[PDB]
Amino acid sequence: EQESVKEFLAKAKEEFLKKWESPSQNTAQLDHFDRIKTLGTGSFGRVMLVKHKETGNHYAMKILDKQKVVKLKQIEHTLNEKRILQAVNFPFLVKLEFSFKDNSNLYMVMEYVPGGEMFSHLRRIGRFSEPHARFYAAQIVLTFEYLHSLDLIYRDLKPENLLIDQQGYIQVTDFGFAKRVKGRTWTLCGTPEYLAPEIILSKGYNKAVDWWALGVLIYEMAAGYPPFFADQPIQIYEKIVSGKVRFPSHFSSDLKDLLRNLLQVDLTKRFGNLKNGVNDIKNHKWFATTDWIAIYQRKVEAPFIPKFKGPGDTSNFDDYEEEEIRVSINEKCGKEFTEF
Ligand SMILES: CCNC(=O)NC[C@H]1COCc2nc3cc(F)ccc3n21
Repeated sequence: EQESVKEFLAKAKEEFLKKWESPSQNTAQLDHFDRIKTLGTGSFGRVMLVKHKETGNHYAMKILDKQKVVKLKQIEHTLNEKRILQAVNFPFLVKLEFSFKDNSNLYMVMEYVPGGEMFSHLRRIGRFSEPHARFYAAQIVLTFEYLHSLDLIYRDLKPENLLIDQQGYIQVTDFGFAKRVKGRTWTLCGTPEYLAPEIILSKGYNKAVDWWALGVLIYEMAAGYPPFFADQPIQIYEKIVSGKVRFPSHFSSDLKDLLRNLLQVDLTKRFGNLKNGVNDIKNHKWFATTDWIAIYQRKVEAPFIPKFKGPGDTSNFDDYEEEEIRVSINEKCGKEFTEF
């Protein structure tokens, strides 16, 4: 990195630490918003499109049921997610605008990104050209350079978590597994196709798992399917730990070389985790045409501009059963979520 990048990252870490040490809390409430539509769902939570009543602005509100968070043993992960999101700031990360809790739920009110998930766009077109995959990959490389310099591991890279904005740039969402780690960590988390071998083998692992996941993402963007695909998790895990991969013949030689270095089973040999860190990736011949500054400054014309009618359009997200959001008259799990 040149000194200007070093100085940028030093400032970025100072600004992160100030918010990390003194987190914002309780900056909105539920009856300040109208409920519009469910944008996505899960085991302990739900993401809703909402409209702020006074300003008219739209947001994506993630709602977690405290009792379900406790039962699924996600308390620490949920506290990590909110504490990290209120402290980070980067062009390719979805912004947290407000957060609050009530007797029943935890709420994170995020910017709403109307272009949909990368996953939908990838599945609909089949695969991305190498330049198109490279444009998105470059944004992930910069985002992981930022997060890793703050000692954060992201741990949930997959196409569903990359939203496409109006300008065709990626914004990364879902910090549910992100953690501040200055050395190793041990939790089994992540989607099967994206897990590094050291996670599957129950080892203490580090930020190298995010570089592995980038290799899986680039492969899947350029092929249309992930490199260790199989019908059941145990078979996926066997392929991941094997040390072999098959590349489509249409992949360029430079793409294959980059992917063999990201998908290196030995974490001590994996690109992103060597002495030169991220620069082995940024200087790789597959990225030779990438202007890293221009990508950061959002000056590159994107390959694809999502079609949508306005900031309240939900057409790029799919339809889910609409369930209500209840708030008990009795406080649940107050102690567990005191810091939220
Ligand atoms: C039928 C439409 N109902 C609302 O607009 N209700 C507004 C408030 C209070 O009532 C329960 C409730 N659940 C919500 C979920 C949201 F995502 C946003 C606001 C929500 N509210």
